[PDB]
Amino acid sequence: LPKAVVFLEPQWYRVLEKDSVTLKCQQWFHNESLISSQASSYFIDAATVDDSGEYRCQTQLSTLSDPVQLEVHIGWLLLQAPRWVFKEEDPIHLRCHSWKNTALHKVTYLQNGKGRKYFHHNSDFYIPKATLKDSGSYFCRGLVGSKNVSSETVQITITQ
Amino acid sequence: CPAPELLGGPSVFLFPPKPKDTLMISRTPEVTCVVVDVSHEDPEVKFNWYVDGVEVHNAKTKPREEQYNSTYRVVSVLTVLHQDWLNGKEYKCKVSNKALPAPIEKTISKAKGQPREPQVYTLPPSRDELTKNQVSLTCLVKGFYPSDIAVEWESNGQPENNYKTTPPVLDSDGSFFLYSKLTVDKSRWQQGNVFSCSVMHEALHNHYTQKSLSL
Amino acid sequence: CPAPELLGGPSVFLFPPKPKDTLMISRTPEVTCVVVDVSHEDPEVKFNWYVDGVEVHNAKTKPREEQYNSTYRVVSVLTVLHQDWLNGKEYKCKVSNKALPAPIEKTISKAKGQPREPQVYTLPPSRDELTKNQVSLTCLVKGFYPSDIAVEWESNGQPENNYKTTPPVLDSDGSFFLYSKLTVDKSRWQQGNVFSCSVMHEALHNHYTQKSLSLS
Ligand SMILES: *[C@@H]1O[C@H](CO)[C@@H](O[C@@H]2O[C@H](CO)[C@@H](O[C@@H]3O[C@H](CO[C@H]4O[C@H](CO)[C@@H](O)[C@H](O)[C@@H]4O[C@@H]4O[C@H](CO)[C@@H](O[C@@H]5O[C@H](CO)[C@H](O)[C@H](O)[C@H]5O)[C@H](O)[C@H]4NC(C)=O)[C@@H](O)[C@H](O[C@H]4O[C@H](CO)[C@@H](O)[C@H](O)[C@@H]4O[C@@H]4O[C@H](CO)[C@@H](O)[C@H](O)[C@H]4NC(C)=O)[C@@H]3O)[C@H](O)[C@H]2NC(C)=O)[C@H](O)[C@H]1NC(C)=O
Ligand SMILES: *[C@@H]1O[C@H](CO)[C@@H](O[C@@H]2O[C@H](CO)[C@@H](O[C@@H]3O[C@H](CO[C@H]4O[C@H](CO)[C@@H](O)[C@H](O)[C@@H]4O[C@@H]4O[C@H](CO)[C@@H](O[C@@H]5O[C@H](CO)[C@H](O)[C@H](O)[C@H]5O)[C@H](O)[C@H]4NC(C)=O)[C@@H](O)[C@H](O[C@H]4O[C@H](CO)[C@@H](O)[C@H](O)[C@@H]4O[C@@H]4O[C@H](CO)[C@@H](O)[C@H](O)[C@H]4NC(C)=O)[C@@H]3O)[C@H](O)[C@H]2NC(C)=O)[C@H](O)[C@H]1NC(C)=O
Ligand SMILES: *[C@@H]1O[C@H](CO[C@@H]2O[C@@H](C)[C@@H](O)[C@@H](O)[C@@H]2O)[C@@H](O[C@@H]2O[C@H](CO)[C@@H](O[C@@H]3O[C@H](CO[C@H]4O[C@H](CO)[C@@H](O)[C@H](O)[C@@H]4O[C@@H]4O[C@H](CO)[C@@H](O)[C@H](O)[C@H]4NC(C)=O)[C@@H](O)[C@H](O[C@H]4O[C@H](CO)[C@@H](O)[C@H](O)[C@@H]4O[C@@H]4O[C@H](CO)[C@@H](O)[C@H](O)[C@H]4NC(C)=O)[C@@H]3O)[C@H](O)[C@H]2NC(C)=O)[C@H](O)[C@H]1NC(C)=O
Ligand SMILES: *[C@@H]1O[C@H](CO)[C@@H](O[C@@H]2O[C@H](CO)[C@@H](O[C@@H]3O[C@H](CO)[C@@H](O)[C@H](O)[C@@H]3O)[C@H](O)[C@H]2NC(C)=O)[C@H](O)[C@H]1NC(C)=O
Repeated sequence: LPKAVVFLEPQWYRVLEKDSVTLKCQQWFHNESLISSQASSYFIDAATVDDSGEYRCQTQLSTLSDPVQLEVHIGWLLLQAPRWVFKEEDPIHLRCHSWKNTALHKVTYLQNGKGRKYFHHNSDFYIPKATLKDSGSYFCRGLVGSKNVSSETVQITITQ
Repeated sequence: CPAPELLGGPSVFLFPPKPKDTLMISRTPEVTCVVVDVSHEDPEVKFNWYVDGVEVHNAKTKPREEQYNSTYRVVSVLTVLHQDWLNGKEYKCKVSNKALPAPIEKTISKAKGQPREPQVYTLPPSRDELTKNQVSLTCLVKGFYPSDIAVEWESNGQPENNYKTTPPVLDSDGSFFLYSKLTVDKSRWQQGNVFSCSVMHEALHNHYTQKSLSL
Repeated sequence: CPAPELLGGPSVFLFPPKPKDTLMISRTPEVTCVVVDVSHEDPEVKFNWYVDGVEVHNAKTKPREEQYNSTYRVVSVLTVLHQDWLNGKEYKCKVSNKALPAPIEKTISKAKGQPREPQVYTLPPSRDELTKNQVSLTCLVKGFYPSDIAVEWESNGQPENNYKTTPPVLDSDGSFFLYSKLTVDKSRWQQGNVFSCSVMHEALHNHYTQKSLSLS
């Protein structure tokens, strides 16, 4: 009966190369294999694209966990969210994550090609109350030094 | 060298008056202070204006305008006295906003250096061009400084509808030249219409001269 | 100078060949990939070059140059074939450096759109200028496309170098024009010497035309 579930610290499943991740098991299977350590939590110090893919876990007292996909991306900026589909009135938490947490300023989160929120210094964009109007393709952008950089887009969909 | 950059807040751009505005008394020259990347959280912007260091008032500050990218843009326009600008007085725009560690100051003023009077010469079309439906009338303006200038083509008291002027180019003696090309139907040329190249510059009498050109 | 922060890592600028170089076969046209804001700590730049997506290996690698602001400027120069450039092939410079999350790719090719032949018109000095000790010989070049062009002056088989030429100016029909101004001693003009404006452009026959001007 007692199954297993994996949990990421921080929660972002889309990460950037060089990001630290911590996977929580509630033995480890990377793309269905093993690992150098069957400790409690698997720790990735500095992600690379090979760290991407599928993770399951399992303990002496608990069965094989569900599949948990980790995407490791390459780029200056990555728009992170806990997921990409939301119910009306759901809270939407977006983070414009910069490579190596390099200082990012004059940050804009865009929806469907239009600036939606602007910040002088990098901040997350938190929508407390999702509505149908929140559907569309998002990306963020900003200045690292004098260099103007943008993330790839992500599609957010809102369901009733 | 000492350029650790201001990073993360509103930015200021300070624009000069148009040359023709500074030169003709029937026009009103303005210096323009533009502030961009004003956030909605701290949208209040204060303008201070200094002429040679003497705070002035009577600047006209427009209401903030929301941009497509969801920032605010705010503009302040200071009317300038023709002779003030030409005498090389300095105009300083100071910008205060809560998101700025320190207010931002920008200065502008006319380019410096000994003013030099343009020579103006009109050149008819080359004979080889007389073969086309349209012909080129050329106005050469050279020897001028500073590079600020206005050039127009006219006929019978009205502006001509089809001319382009090159940017000023630095000659070897430190002065500038340019050419202005007026294009007219061949018929107009050969019927002996009179066309005029008009030039306005700091260093001309009445800030104005014109030269004519006709078959 | 104390080194700048360079939070963004290096930046790349990719430059086309000189117009003349692409036009005269005896000349060597080059594309130039320039990388600036290269830091002292991560100063190595790796260049890959592609022509229409196919890698080529003949690039020349220049020694890095210290800038006043305590960065390096680092350059790779690729010689191109005259006809490839003129035929619109795309040149891609890919730049790799440790301060960057991924390579920077820049591409360059000739401006697109129907080429148009320049008309070249020489104009003698104004009667009014003839009171000066030096006079202006004018070469008007109009109706060309693309804007890539070279203009020089000659007399009696010898180069005349005392000239200035304006940048190309976009005209109202979508073509470009420019003026070149050769300044000569009046006595040389009065003697009856023939001066020539030489124009090189892809849409001219043999990439070359010449118009002459003298006392009449
Ligand atoms: C959100 O959206 C915002 C708006 O869309 C966007 O705002 C833009 O931000 C840009 C910077 O991030 C800013 O870029 C600057 O632009 C300067 C030129 O601006 C003129 O030209 C533009 C197009 O060519 C126009 O779009 C501009 O509106 C502006 O146009 C001029 O406007 C003035 C005043 O309105 C007007 O003069 C007045 O006209 C009236 C008649 O109407 C009267 O005659 C008045 O008397 C007269 O005063 C002009 O006619 C008009 N000119 C036109 C249209 O041609 C440009 O100069 C800046 O470049 C310098 O600074 C940057 C630093 O960012 C350097 O990288 C660059 O190399 C330049 O550096 C300077 O170089 C100088 C010369 O060598 C040197 O002297 C300086 O030392 C040096 N350093 C400086 C100056 O710091 C720069 O590109 C742009 O203007 C903003 N757009 C608008 C519409 O305001 C914002 O960024 C967005 N935010 C986000 C987060 O995305
Ligand atoms: C530390 O110090 C560093 C050194 O000073 C400094 O580096 C400078 O950084 C600047 C950016 O920060 C950079 O600025 C760019 O300049 C571009 C043009 O540069 C040419 O002209 C300059 C003077 O005007 C020269 O100083 C440059 O060297 C360069 O000169 C050209 O060099 C080439 C190659 O050598 C040469 O061609 C080759 O010649 C050889 C023979 O010598 C052979 O014949 C070969 O066959 C041939 O290939 C040229 O002849 C030579 N030209 C001249 C005149 O000498 C300029 O284009 C850039 O502007 C674009 O990008 C900016 C964004 O930054 C935009 O704001 C701007 O609007 C332009 O945008 C472009 O617009 C185009 C038109 O529509 C469009 O098509 C493009 O898509 C668009 N591009 C983009 C990206 O949007 C820019 O201003 C400067 O070059 C650097 N200096 C040097 C020496 O490298 C560094 O920044 C300092 N760092 C700090 C932190 O302080
Ligand atoms: C960081 O970089 C990004 C990207 O920068 C850019 O890309 C790089 C590679 C470089 O090439 C840069 O040079 C280039 O800018 C920066 O973001 C860019 O910022 C600029 C400046 O703000 C924007 O240009 C302006 O766009 C606005 C908005 O127009 C949109 O909305 C219209 C509908 O209302 C629509 O019709 C437009 O098409 C456009 O929407 C989209 O535009 C993109 C273009 O990329 C297009 O592909 C899409 O199809 C289209 N659709 C959608 C859904 O988005 C526009 O208003 C501005 O025009 C003004 O200025 C013009 C010249 O300056 C002028 O001719 C115009 O008239 C107009 O000015 C006013 O016009 C009105 C009437 O129209 C008139 O009444 C006023 O008098 C007049 N006022 C003045 C003062 O002139 C201008 O075109 C870029 O769009 C934007 N790019 C992107 C991809 O977002 C970013 O800002 C940088 N910095 C930071 C910190 O992020
Ligand atoms: C676990 O499985 C995942 C997903 O199948 C693997 O991710 C993949 O990793 C490969 C190799 O690193 C990536 O290949 C890349 O392809 C591009 C071509 O577009 C190539 O140019 C690069 O050089 C690179 O090889 C691939 O993109 C990536 N796929 C995804 C969806 O992320 C992962 O490698 C596996 N992990 C282990 C330890 O085997």
